[PDB]
Order: sequence, then structure tokens, then C-alpha cells
Amino acid sequence: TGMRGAFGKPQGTVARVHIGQVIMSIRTKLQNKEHVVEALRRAKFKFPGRQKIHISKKWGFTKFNADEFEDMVAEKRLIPDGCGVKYIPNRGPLDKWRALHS
Amino acid sequence: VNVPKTRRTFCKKCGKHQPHKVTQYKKGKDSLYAQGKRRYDRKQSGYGGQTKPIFRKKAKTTKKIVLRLECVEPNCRSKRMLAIKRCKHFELGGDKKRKGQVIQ
Amino acid sequence: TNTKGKRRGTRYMFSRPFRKHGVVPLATYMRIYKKGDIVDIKGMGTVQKGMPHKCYHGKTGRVYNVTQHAVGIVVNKQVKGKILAKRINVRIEHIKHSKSRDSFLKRVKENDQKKKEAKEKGTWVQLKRQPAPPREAHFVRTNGKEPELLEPIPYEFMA
Amino acid sequence: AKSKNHTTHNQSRKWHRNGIKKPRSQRYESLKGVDPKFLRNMRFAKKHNKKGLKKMQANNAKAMAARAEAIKALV
Amino acid sequence: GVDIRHNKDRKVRRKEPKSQDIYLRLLVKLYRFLARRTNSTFNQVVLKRLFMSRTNRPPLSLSRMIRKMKLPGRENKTAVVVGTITDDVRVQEVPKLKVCALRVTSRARSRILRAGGKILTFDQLALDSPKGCGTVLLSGPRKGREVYRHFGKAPGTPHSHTKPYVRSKGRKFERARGRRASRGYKN
RNA sequence: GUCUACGGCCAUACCACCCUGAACGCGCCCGAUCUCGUCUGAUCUCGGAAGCUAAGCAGGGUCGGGCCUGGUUAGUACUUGGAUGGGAGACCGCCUGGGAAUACCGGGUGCUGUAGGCUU
RNA sequence: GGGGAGUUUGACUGGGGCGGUACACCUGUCAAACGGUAACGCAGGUGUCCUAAGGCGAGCUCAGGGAGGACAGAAACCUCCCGUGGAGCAGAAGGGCAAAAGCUCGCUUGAUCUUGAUUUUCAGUACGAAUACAGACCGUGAAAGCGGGGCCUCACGAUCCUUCUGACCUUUUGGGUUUUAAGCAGGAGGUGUCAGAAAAGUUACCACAGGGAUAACUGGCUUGUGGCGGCCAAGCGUUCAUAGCGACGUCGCUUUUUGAUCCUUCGAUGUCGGCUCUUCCUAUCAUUGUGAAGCAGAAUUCACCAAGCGUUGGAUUGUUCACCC
RNA sequence: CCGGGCGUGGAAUGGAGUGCCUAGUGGGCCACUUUUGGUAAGCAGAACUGGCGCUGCGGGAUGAACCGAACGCCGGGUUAAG
RNA sequence: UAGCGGUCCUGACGUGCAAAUCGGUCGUCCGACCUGGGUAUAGGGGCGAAAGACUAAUCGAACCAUCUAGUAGCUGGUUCCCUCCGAAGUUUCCCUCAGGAUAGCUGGCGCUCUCGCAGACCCGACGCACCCCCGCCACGCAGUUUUAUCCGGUAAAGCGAAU
RNA sequence: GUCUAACACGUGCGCGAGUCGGGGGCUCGCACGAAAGCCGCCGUGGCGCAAUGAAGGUGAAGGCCGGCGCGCUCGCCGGCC
Ligand SMILES: [Zn+2]
Repeated sequence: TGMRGAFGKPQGTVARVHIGQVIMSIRTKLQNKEHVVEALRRAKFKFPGRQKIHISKKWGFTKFNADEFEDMVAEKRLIPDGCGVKYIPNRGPLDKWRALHS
Repeated sequence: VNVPKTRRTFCKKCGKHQPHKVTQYKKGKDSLYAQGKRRYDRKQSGYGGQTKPIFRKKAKTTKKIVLRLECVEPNCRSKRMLAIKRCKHFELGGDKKRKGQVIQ
Repeated sequence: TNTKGKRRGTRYMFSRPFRKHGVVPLATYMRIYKKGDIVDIKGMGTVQKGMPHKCYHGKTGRVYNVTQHAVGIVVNKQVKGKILAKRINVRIEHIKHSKSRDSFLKRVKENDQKKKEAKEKGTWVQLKRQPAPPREAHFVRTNGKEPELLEPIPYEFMA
Repeated sequence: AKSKNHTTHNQSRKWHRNGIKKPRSQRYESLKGVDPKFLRNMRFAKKHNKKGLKKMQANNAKAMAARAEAIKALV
Repeated sequence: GVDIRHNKDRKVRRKEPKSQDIYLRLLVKLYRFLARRTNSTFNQVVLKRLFMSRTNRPPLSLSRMIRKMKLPGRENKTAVVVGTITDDVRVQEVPKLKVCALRVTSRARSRILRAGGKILTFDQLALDSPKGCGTVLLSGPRKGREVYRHFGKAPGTPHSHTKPYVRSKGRKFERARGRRASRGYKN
């Protein structure tokens, strides 16, 4: 306070960004291409500084890429289950389930 | 702490381990005279002054207890002195604790 | 910040690495140390009796005393700008040999054998360790194709 | 009053101005701190070495003759 | 500007050093010529010593001279000293030999001439032999003086063995603490 | 091939489950007077040798987990050294050298000293 | 026995014995992959405790979970299975440990006597603490071995003086004997300002040496707090986001507030407010010229160019500030 | 421990080793990079290296530190930062 | 009113007429009044209708002389020329923080060897000279890279790896 | 700013197992001299050649080997270095 042992005490709580972070991801129907960026550009005016906006090259919040994702799902290596899709390698001990029905 | 009254250990005069009886130490008073006390008196003598510096700012709350060992061999009178780490309580040869049966 | 403490900042140093928290494998006990071969000092943690101080964790120096189950070691401690040749005791669980000298001894043996063989053949070969010279002039055969055309990648965004 | 605390940086050049760097090595050195049992025993060996010369040299005149002859007798 | 460092520019081993009375100065004016124009490293070293100060040319005790000249292979050779020769009373055997030193004490000179040897002054030596020709060269001990037992590791360190400066040797002078573990600690 | 006692490395040796068994080799297994110790001959200890390899143990199987070792991750992240390089800043590019770790995709799944057997 | 006298009345310190020990200590971190390292930097602990919580030797495995069993239940006690330290190691935290360093027993005092060496902090001085050997007496275990305090890192102390134990010790003054005294060794009595003075205030009656190395003013750097705006636009404005405003956010400016700092003067810059006088700035209360409006007129509100010219008379306080006719 | 036989081993530099006596200092400051306290400070506190201190010259107009740069007295030529 | 005082102008002068005076306006002016001379009280002492006032232009302890040049970690200064070398502001301890001690950094005096006056002869996987070193240690060192072998746990990265 | 005296330390200059006129004394000779020269003084004595103990005190080298003493640890003459 009078600097005779000055050291602050907790107040507020922030998050640290990194060049290339992803502060907000919106998912919707492809028809809403110009609603997504239109709305999301507002957040550029609430956050400090400049933040490039961007349209993902992925199906959703998945690890995956352009819509060959769904081809892979047809191949059954990707299982639609929950807000994301569960990956499946060809490892594992179900070499009788993959027989009975893959 | 606590220590039993009788324990065997090296009796220097004997030359071997022998049993010893332990009595905890307490200070003396004056030989009858001692030239320290004698000069201190003749220095206090005369008009004025407290010559040798009295000691008032105390800071220690326990004295280094000391055990006095007596031999027991007939005509091995010897008595030898030994120390122990500090302590805020002391007992001697008291009631020993058996465990595994303790009730609050 | 703190000052004197026999083991400061040895939370990770003496820590029995990242899976081997077991008892001491016995070969470290069973190794034969002699008077005057270069050990090196890496402190363990399980021994609990006789550790070198953390100033000597990693240094390496001659050995000059051999007790029952702990050797003395002469190592160079760095202090203010003088360098001291200090002597210590270390339980043998913290020391180990150091190939630094052993490789030199092997190459000594090959040098002397080569000298003897030069005695036998009359020809003076080059004795050890001429340092690494620059490259020689060699022909690169290109039969198989004409070289690959290599060209920069245009920018793309992967957030 | 108030004083300003230290700052410790020039004491790195201070040494190297002309500071030595080696412990002044030497050949065989002072047996101070060796295992005293070994010390006693090795001393007995030494005392009966520089005694026992009608032991030592009278049982090494043989090896003197032997090497001093053989080092040529290879020829 | 070069980056050399200058603190060792000048060598302190001085070249024409302290040379103050005319006899020694003239001896130097003689051996300088020999040092220049004779490859005899012996003359180099002898002249290099004719500069030193007396605390660096201690007196060659005659007993030392005897037991260093007796050694095998050193018969009929002049033994040369740059310091001076003081006779010893530790020796009863009359000498046997021939010297060549700057200054020799009267007792030692008496006993040498009685022995039937010779005394050679450096001019006599130079005209005898323009260089080291069968000449042994000695020196009185130069770690002899007292102050060396004062020098060294400062006393009070764990394993000095040096002599402090105290004004007597009585029991009460320094032997109080830092000397006997009955009084606080020992060296 | 393989086992037994002591081991060194201490997971390529662990864990799970199924199959296989080149002496009495280990072991299960039958008893408790002697030795011994427990509330219990379960354990420990002793004395045995009727059956047993059902178990341990050894070997094998596993689109096995684990573990070891490779790739892809990447010359990316990172940094020694340089500039009167950009930027208002936050940061960043370059010259020069060094150069990783996940996710993911391969491969492997005890070796071996010593003294001692057998080929069920 | 302050009637009278002598003297003392710690240091650190974002100015000042106010607060607090950063004054001896030890752990984790800062601390930048030797390893040293700073602040009244951050999270913490100590002035003890233990006849065993020491030393050996043997035997068992802990935390918790799952299925069962009369009372019995969420939890007593018994049994089976899973069980990589998830528990316990006297206490802070870190390290370390699974036929142990834990748990239970069994026996015991190596928690003893005696030289030297080394580490730890550093002048490579001591104290403290620790390392590894050697010479004795021992302990346990069949034995190999292990043990000279606590599983390791903290848990404690100089000269002088006092006190105790030690040898059939030396001296006790011309000699002898005996008391007593001084010696020599090892422990203890303590110095927490923890390398170790014995110590209460007040000076507005004050003094001398100094200090801008250090406060109280202006002046500088900063602008958190103070004041002035700007951006985004859910809403208020019956209808309507922007006539006029503006929340949740965010970017600046100004030095007309208050702080933070110590750079300049302590061998001196006269430090509140008021009175008188000049001049300056503009983010404009009024006036000249203009746009806008939820603007009919009248008033009034927002904004633009703009400091040429105005911005009062009094009650109350010293008032700056305020308040009222 | 005594005797015997074989010589020196990677580049680049250069003479090393050793003793005695001893004045001044123990108020620092700044900068590239790393880093703690703070909102930040021409603020407080740390590591490395270099400077200012103790030092002038050209250049940044002006200046303690920045850039170049290191000094006896001069003539000729050539540059660095500019 | 004289006499005695000395309120307000915060009037005058403020290197003054004056080391405290002047002009006006002010309180008292028969009582605890004003005043000359004599006499007493003396420095930790007197004297005080009490302000620490007065004690010779000095008083919360006068003046003079001596001890005496008291003492200082504190400011001030510390006198001729050139030449050579050239820092520290950090460690530890201190009633230590504007100071010393100690280390470090500094200069001076030197020393022990190198052996480049190294002929009229004659080599090193040891340097120098090279006639060649009988006389010769190329011995040694490094704020450096190289080749080996070691040590750590920051940057970076991870949570479908424990906390 | 060792200013001067007294210490002490080390370096340097000059005289040795010693060194030293240090205080006294002697020539009478006193301008120069309060000096200079001389000594059973030659040195009582300082400092040194000898340390250590608290103090009684003790205080600096062995080797070969002849025998007898069991060469037994060892001793006594031995001859020698
Ligand atoms: Zn006894």
C-alpha cells in the first residue's frame, strides 16, 4: 500500500491468448455462411486489438478435415456419437465384430 | 524425555562396560572461596560502580540437562558426567508405556 | 533467496529417475574401484548416507582412498576465481567409472600396436587423430533422371 | 536513513583479470587422509624395504644380473 | 589501437642493478665483457648473481662447502661462491680444497691456508680460466633467514606451521584461545 | 530343445484371458511321533511319497492393453550470435548456426553367466 | 533516598524504534536445464519431541473399493478378492521406503570412551550439523554383516567467572606433613540484537557536527484515483438502435485533483488564503456566422468555425471549496 | 620399493613458475538479452556481457552511457558511423 | 498633570538619533506607590506577586583563566615538471548501514628456469636452432574451438499419461 | 602528511658464529672538539646459536657385523662407515 511491503491480492481473472489461438467457434448449417461471420464480427469490437475471423476447413469441432470426413464415416472408421465423432483405428481386439458387421 | 535409572555403559576407570546408576545434575554454590569470587569481591569493594556486568536479557527457556553416572563395582567408586539434548520436561525411571492397548 | 542448507534445490537432482524407484541394483555395489582411476559423481537418493554435496553432482576426479564401502575422491570445486582441488568421502553407491579415460586407454593400445607394426614393416603410418579435414572432389553420377524442380509452397491458413 | 542494496556484476571480470585456473599439479603427493590401517601397513613395508637390504638387494642382485644379461642376450 | 595488455610490459629482473661500491662495480665491468663474448653459460649465471642483494647471496657455510665438495667425481676442482664463506665450528677436520669467493672470513681463511688449499678472488679466477673449466659453483642456503618462518599461511588457519610475531615466548602471550580446545577452539 | 540352484541386466521380462506339457524337476499332495508354532500342522517346521500336472511353472495364441524401438508430427515449436531490420505498441521477419515432444501410423514381446540333469 | 550526581535509552526500514523481523535458522518457488544468486518477493515451519519415536533380528502390509455374515444400521467385528504407494514414517515441505525406512513382537543401550582426516557456510576462520576410516569396550542376529542418536535436509552458543567428574597428576615459593588455593583436561550455567554490550522517557526551552545519500513545497517520470472524450449498439425515447442518451465491453487523452518515486537545493528558493496587475489556453456560459432536433411560434438541447470582447454586488468561514439573497 | 626397454601423441597462439611489502575501494549508474514487485515511472530489485565512472575524436544539432571508435608530436593517402 | 509605565496603530526609523528609540492615541496617579545613597544574598548557586524572568547589551546553569591545540566514523583545503603501471564500489564478520576488519582488484621490489655470441660440423613420432643445440625440458599455459564420455530438468510440449 | 621521537614489520646499503663504545674509564690541552682516538672494560648485557611443557622438568642418528647371553624383544664389548 505505502509500498512498505507492497504485493497485490486476487482480483478479476483473465485468460492469456496466443497468436493462433481460437477464442470462439460457432457451428451451424452451411446456409448460414453470411450469418456466422456477420454476427461474429461484432466480437471484434468487444475484444481488445485485432482478431482475424475465419471459416474452418473442418466438418465441425472434430479433428478432421473437409467433408471426406463423411466418406470416412461411411467406411465406419468414424462413429457419430455425441457432439463430436469418435475415431476408430483398425487396431483393437474386435476382429470378430468387424467380421460379423463392420 | 525419560531415561531409566540403571544402564550399562563404558566405565572409564573400570576399563569395560559396567552398570551405572544415573542421578540428574544440580549446580554447586562456592568451593569455599575461588579467586574469581575473591577478586570480584575486592573489585566491588570501595565507593561506586557495578564492576562486572550483570546479565538481564534472558532468552533461553530450558537448561541442557545432565546425567551423572555412578559405577557399581565394589571399590570402583567412579562417577562420570554425561549430557543429553535439551528438553522442557524430565522424568527418571518412571512408568513405562506399553502400546497396542492404549485407550483414550 | 534462502541461504545455507545442506540440500537446497535438490528436489529433482537426487530423485532416482522417472521409473527406477526400486532398491539399488547390486552391480553398483559389486563394481571394483581402485586407487587412481577416474570415477564420476552422480548422487543417488535411496542411499541416504554419504551423499556428495550438490556442488559435486556431476563433477569427476581422481580417487585416492578406499575404505570398507566408501571411497575418497579428489575433485575440482569452483569457488571465487581460484579453483580448489578438494578431497571428499563418498559411499560407493554414488560413484561410477567414466569411459573418458577408458577410451583413451583403448586408443593408446592401438597406437602402440600400430607403432610396433611400423617397426615390423618399415613404413611410418600416421598416428592417431588427425582432425576432420574438408571434403574431397568427387563425381556425382546423375544417371536416372534430371534433377527435381523444387519450388516454394504458396501460403495457406491452418489455424 | 535509507540505503540502497547491492548489485553484483563486475566480480566476474575481477577474477579473470589474471586469475589462475589449475591446482598446480605435481607427482606423488601427501598421504594425508588415507585409511590409517593401510598407512601403518605400507609404512612397515617401507621400513623393512630400506631395511632388509641383505634381503632386498641380496635377492635382487639376481634380477639385476638377469635383466642386464637378457636385454642383450636376445641378440 | 591493439588489444594487448600492458601490466607485464617491463621485466622486473633488472639489467644493470644496484652496484654501488667500486670493487664490485669493477668486477662487473670485467665479467660483462666475458658474458658478452663467451658462450660460457657459467659466466652468464655468475654475472647474473653479481647483481643480487646480500639477502639474495647468503653466506656459504664451510661445513656445507665441505660436504658438497666431497661428493664423488669432484676432485681437484675450484669451488666458487658468489656470497661469502663463514667458517663453521661444527667441523673439526681441517679442510682439503681450493675455493674462489668474494669475501672470506678470517677464521675460514686461516683454516684454508693451513689446510694447504688456495683462495681465489674473481679476478684471479677469470685470469685462471676465462670460463667454467672444471669449476663447481655453490650457494649458501637462501631459505635460511628467520623471516621465512613468519611467512606462509597466516597462523590461525587450520594447518599452518608458521611463526607469528609476538614479543616474547611466555605462557600468556598468544596461547590463550584458538590454541587449545580447552579455550574455545584449536587451529 | 528343455528344465534345476544361484544370479546379472531388472517389462522385448508386466497384466488379462484361452490352448499346449520331452522323468521322481520343481510342485501339488498324505500325515504330525521327533524339531518347532500357531486359536487353526492353513502358514512355519518335521516325517513322507498314494494319486495328481487340475494349479503354479514353462511355451504358445491374442487385428489384446501395457512396454521397447521406428517413422509422421517438423526443420514446425525453440534458441546461441547480428543489424541505424519492420511495428506507436503487443509482437514479428531475416542472416547465421543447434533442433525437439503429443495426437497418428509401423515393427518387437526377454536376453544371458555360472554349476547341474533329462529327452516321457 | 530523582533531594543530588554519572550514564544509557539497538539495527533493519520505499523519509521517520508505529506496524513487522526479511536480525540465527530449514523447505518449496522466483532460479533462466554449473550452480551461485536480489527486495518488508510468494507459500510455509523451528527454539521442541522421543527408553523409544534409538540399535539390531524375525514375522506381516498399508489407503480405499467389490461380494458376503444375527442383532450390526452410511461406519463396529469376521471372511474372500482387487489391490504400485494412492497410506505410515513426531512436526513444515521436498526427497526417500513395500518380505522396508511402515505394522507387531523379541533382545538390548553404538544416545558410551579416545587421537587425527574431510564435507557443509568462507577469509575456504570457528560454532553448529554431517561425511569415512582407525583404537577400545559392547548390542543383536545362526551368521554375513548393521549400529559411534533420530530415514536426509533445521532443532542451537566465544573470552572471563562459577559448578560437577577425571589421575593415588603438577604447583602451593628455604624444607617436610596436612587443610585450602592455583593448575591440566572433558560436560554444564548464556549471551534470541542468535561471532556473544549490562541500560527508561521528554524536549513547543533546545544545542553542535553534517545530510539533499533522507521527508515537508513547486519543478520532473508515471496516470492507478480524479476530469475530458472516442469506438461497439441490447435497450430507453408509446412507433424508433444512433433527435437526445447508452448498460454489459473496449481504446485514448489531460496533468485544473489525489497518489507513487527521490532526480535538483539542508553552508535556506520565505512555504495558506485574500487584495492589485498583465497575459495566456479552450474542452464556449453570453455575443458575431452556421447545421441539426421527437422544431409550428416562443423558449431549450446537440454540434461546427471562434478566445476579439464580457463573466457581477453582498450575508457566514481565514478560507481555496461551499452555500444563499 | 629396486632394476630394465620403449620418447612425447588433435588444430591456433605464447615464455612461464614463484615469493615479499602494499596505497585507493567496500554510497555506483546505464544498455542488448532473461527476470520478480508493481498501473506504469527518468521507480524498486536480480543474471550474463559491455560501457559511463577513470575517456577525450567523427556521427546522432544539442547530450554520461547510443553508432563508429580507442590518443605521443606531424606530412601524404584511405576508410567506419554517418 | 508631573512620575511611573508601555495597549493600538501589527503607525514611524529598521547599513536607524538608538545592539529596542520616535509620534500620536493609551493603564495608574495616597497605595501592594515612585526614587537617590548605604548593606546583604554568588553560579547548580542568589533572587523571582512565577514569564525559566533577573544576575552588567550574555541565562532552560553568567564572566575570566587554566587542563587545552579537549574530541569526531563528520564538512573544508591539502603548494614543482615529465615518464611508467592502473582499480574499486563485490564476499564474510562487526551497536554494521556516511565506518573498519577481511578477501578480491593495484603498484613496487625481486627472484627460479627458458637459453634466440644459435662456428672452424653435422638433426626432432621433443621445440628451438638448422654445422648442430655435447652446452640444449619443449617443457607449460589458455575467458578458444575438435573428438570422446559424463551432469542437470529451464524454454518448448502433455492431460485419451499421475497431482 | 614518518612533521619529529618511540615501536614493530619487510626491502635495500655498508662491517661474520658471533655482533655491538651500550654506560662508564684513559690520554691532561678547552678555537676548531662539547667532537676524534684508545680499554682485563671486551663486555657484565642485549639480540643470536635450542625447543617444549600449565608445571615439576626433559631437551636433536644411526648402519654392517664377532660372539656370548635360546641373536629372545633386546643387551655388552667388538672392528669398521
Ligand atoms: Zn566402574
